[PDB]
Amino acid sequence: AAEEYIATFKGSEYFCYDLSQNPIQSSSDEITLSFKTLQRNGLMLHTGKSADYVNLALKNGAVSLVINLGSGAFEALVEPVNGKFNDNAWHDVKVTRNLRQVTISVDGILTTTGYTQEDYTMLGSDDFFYVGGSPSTADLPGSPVSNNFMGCLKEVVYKNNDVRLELSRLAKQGDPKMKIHGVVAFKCENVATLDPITFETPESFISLPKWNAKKTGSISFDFRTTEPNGLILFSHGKPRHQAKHPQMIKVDFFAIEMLDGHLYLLLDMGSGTIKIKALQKKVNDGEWYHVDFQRDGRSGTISVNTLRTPYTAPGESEILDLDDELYLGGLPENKAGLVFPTEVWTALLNYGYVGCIRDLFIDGQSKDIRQMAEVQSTAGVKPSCSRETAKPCLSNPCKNNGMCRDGWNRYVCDCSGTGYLGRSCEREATVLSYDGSMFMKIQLPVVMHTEAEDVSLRFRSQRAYGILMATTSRDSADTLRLELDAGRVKLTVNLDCIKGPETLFAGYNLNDNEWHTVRVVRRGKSLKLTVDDQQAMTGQMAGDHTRLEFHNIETGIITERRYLSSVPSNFIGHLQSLTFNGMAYIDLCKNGDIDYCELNARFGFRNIIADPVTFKTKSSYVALATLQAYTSMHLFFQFKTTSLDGLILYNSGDGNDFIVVELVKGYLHYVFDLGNGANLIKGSSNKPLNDNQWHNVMISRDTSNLHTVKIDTKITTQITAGARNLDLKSDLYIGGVAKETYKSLPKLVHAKEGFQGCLASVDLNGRLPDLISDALFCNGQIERGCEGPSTTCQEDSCSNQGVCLQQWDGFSCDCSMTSFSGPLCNDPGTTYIFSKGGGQITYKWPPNDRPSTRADRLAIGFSTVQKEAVLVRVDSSSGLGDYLELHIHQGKIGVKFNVGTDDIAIEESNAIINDGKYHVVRFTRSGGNATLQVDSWPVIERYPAGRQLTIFNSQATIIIGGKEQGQPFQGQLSGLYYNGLKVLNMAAENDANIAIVGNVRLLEV
Ligand SMILES: *[C@@H]1O[C@H](CO)[C@@H](O[C@@H]2O[C@H](CO)[C@@H](O[C@@H]3O[C@H](CO)[C@@H](O)[C@H](O)[C@@H]3O)[C@H](O)[C@H]2NC(C)=O)[C@H](O)[C@H]1NC(C)=O
Ligand SMILES: *[C@@H]1O[C@H](CO)[C@@H](O)[C@H](O)[C@H]1O
Repeated sequence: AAEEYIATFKGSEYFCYDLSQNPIQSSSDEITLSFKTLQRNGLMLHTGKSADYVNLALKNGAVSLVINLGSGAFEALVEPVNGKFNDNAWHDVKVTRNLRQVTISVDGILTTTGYTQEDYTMLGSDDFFYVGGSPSTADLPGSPVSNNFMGCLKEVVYKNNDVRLELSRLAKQGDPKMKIHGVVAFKCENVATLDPITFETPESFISLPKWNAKKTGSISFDFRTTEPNGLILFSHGKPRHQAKHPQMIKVDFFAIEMLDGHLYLLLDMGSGTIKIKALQKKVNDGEWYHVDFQRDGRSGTISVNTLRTPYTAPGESEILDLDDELYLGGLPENKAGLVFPTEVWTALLNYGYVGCIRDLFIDGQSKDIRQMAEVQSTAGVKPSCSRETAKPCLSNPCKNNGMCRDGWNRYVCDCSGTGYLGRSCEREATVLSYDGSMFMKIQLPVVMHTEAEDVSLRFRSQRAYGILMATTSRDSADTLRLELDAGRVKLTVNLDCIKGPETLFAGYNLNDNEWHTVRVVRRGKSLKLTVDDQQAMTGQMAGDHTRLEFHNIETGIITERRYLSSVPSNFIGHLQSLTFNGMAYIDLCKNGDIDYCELNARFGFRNIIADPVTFKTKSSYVALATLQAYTSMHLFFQFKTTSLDGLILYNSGDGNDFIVVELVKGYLHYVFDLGNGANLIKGSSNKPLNDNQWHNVMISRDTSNLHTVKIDTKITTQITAGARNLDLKSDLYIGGVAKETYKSLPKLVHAKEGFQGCLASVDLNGRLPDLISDALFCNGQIERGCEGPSTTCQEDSCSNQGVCLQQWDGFSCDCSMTSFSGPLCNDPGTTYIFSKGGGQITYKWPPNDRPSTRADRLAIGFSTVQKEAVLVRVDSSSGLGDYLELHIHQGKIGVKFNVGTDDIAIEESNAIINDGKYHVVRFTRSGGNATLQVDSWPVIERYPAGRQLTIFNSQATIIIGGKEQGQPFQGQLSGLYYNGLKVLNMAAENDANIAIVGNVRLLEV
């Protein structure tokens, strides 16, 4: 009721006066108020729908006036001249309008004047008068800010010649026409400033509370960074099924990210996405930028520093139905139920934001974001903004040549191309060996789909061909491959149809067996490829589709290739620091940080020798299919030999065309004619090479006709005449040729006898031939490996009556029935000591795994002084009766069993075994029949007469020790085998289904 009429606004409160009874009708009016505030942005007052309205606000520290009397708006802007309006002092505004002529005045001095357009002269408002705030702004015309006020307002008046509306007073005192949303004190209270926060690490985020606006709403905030990439705000909907070419999880979402400098609003309301670049200029200069995003249904505006951009979502979709958390500064990892959509490139590239943020408003209301950061207890956030003293890279904090780069308050290091990893490149990175028959496949947990990727890795090979990395999909031909092709690195992106694959090449002579570093960056249609620190190669894919489906990431071999009928060759070499969208897969695999890893490659560097093969005679050779000619040639192989003369390779063509590799007086000769005549390049070594060590040999002829012979570490290069390289004709001979052929080989070839020794790692212009299997013909004997012939079975190969079996790589010993473990059944096998008092081990088959067999077999080792004891006992289920039992009775071993007819017993009467020394017993059953053997006595075998049941139904438990049967065993037992189960071992490995009970201890040796 009192002298002067003041009110305090805090961003959630506003007045709202109903003009509908008494419309404003003004051909001349006057507006007056004093404000007090610290905020760059806030709505003081507004009135009007339609094209008739007055809107007065503080907009980036200045006073912003828009009037429109119906035929065009007037727009004024008063700036402070020596100070700031948001200095938390009072400031007087006065608007005076006389027909079309507007005049505004801050503090009596600061003033401008102007006119509204065409010839309309009256303001007409039958709706609401809003003071201090609004329900929103995207529905309130000519409104530059969306933010509610945060300060004090007094003596707010609107008058004209007729009515006088003292809106400030009416508020305090109350009026049927007046309404106040929220709780407001009617003096001037101080409005707390909203402290800024910094996002120090990418991964630091915050959960903001749910954005409620379905149709219409806003967000405003300020940011500051030199970081070119970072996801700022993101929220999404709830899975609505069916992207009708790949089968993804579709969802409603919106996002604000930074990519490569520029800032983007993304939005998708049901009918597809729209990516809108929110300002043409890069905005990572480290200056505070204000963003105001408001929307009214399917359209809306985004603004950066008073510069607006209209946007429309495609479709007929008016509602953006967000549901759960609203994210700020980055996203949470391994959070169940979160979908990273493909269009938000940052999300899936793991580019969290780093940099300052402040003054967050949602739907007009201000939000204390420092406050949330203390309640959530979020790591990686600090409560300030400090554009720091000195770039951090000065300290040179990045070890082993890692490229430093200055970010917002942190050094950032790129340690690809250094063999290390980790923030500052201190953790040395795992290496992987492949011998052409090895792979390493990362089957991801869930089907990815990406529009952008970073993919980097290091390689090293003597081969000029082979797959480095490739993404594969169980459902299509889609891939992103790097491979070596003719000494070059070849990126290939291919996306299934429904005009073909897009390729990009980089670098040369890279099969030098020094490391190289490949770097791929894709961003939709844009491809970019850099080898080592050469010049980046770019390419722009044609074709409108850009989305890549992939279930797994492969190296070494491309295993997943249903739809391809042909594939790059397997890899021979070493990889390091494979990194895919932030993920260091090799390193994560070795350390066991991920389940979904599958490989038969090996960790750590090793001089590779790929599929060695022995040519036992000189006259031993094999014929392969013709060398594929044609443009350029890259031959590689290695060899071991005691002999100083022999022909290793031969293939001829039309006329005098041929190519040959031979060993002559221990030195390696390359010899050929490609239409100019016969030529000879000698391989460079000092010593003869028949030194029984392994040597590397690489012959090549590029399309510039430059021939290279390498031997171990030393190149020799030479030029040759420019003759169109031509098809070869004959079979390709390796290790020799036919006997009569030596009499008429090209003069200038020396050899009169074939190669004898080993050959390994044969690469024939991209082809890794199995020399034995892929052979078209063989002569003499060619055998696998380079270690002499493999061991074969003899009488005394295995021990303790173990069965010697022949395998491809030598013999083995089946120890099952022998009681002993180890390669030769000479090692002891797992033993349990049964001590005084009695005890018992018990296996219980899970209820639905109970085996019913037709033929059984069981073997055990033991020692005891007892005359009466039960040892092993297999019982069937309750109410079934079928069983099997091994026992000592009157000092002699015995076995008793039953499958559903009468009981059946075999005994060994001869061998006394209650003698304290080690014995072994073997039993077998087929139906009624059985056999029983002890140590090396002759087998006892029984056959009961007449009809006999034959299945041992529903085996339920296995009991060792006899205790239950009231005849406990004292002594030792080892090496129990029953129907494939090495039970005592399973006991010793704490098997889930074994309960040990009583005085039984394991003997650990
Ligand atoms: C338990 O052992 C008895 C006797 O060892 C098994 O019966 C016998 O099985 C053999 C081979 O299956 C029979 O040999 C015969 O040889 C001729 C000539 O090639 C062939 O044409 C016949 O058809 C037959 O296979 C033999 O007749 C048979 N003797 C009998 C039934 O008295 C019995 O199968 C074994 N039980 C189990 C469950 O393994
Ligand atoms: C280089 O600069 C950074 C400060 O961000 C510091 O962490 C290091 O100690 C210095 O090597």
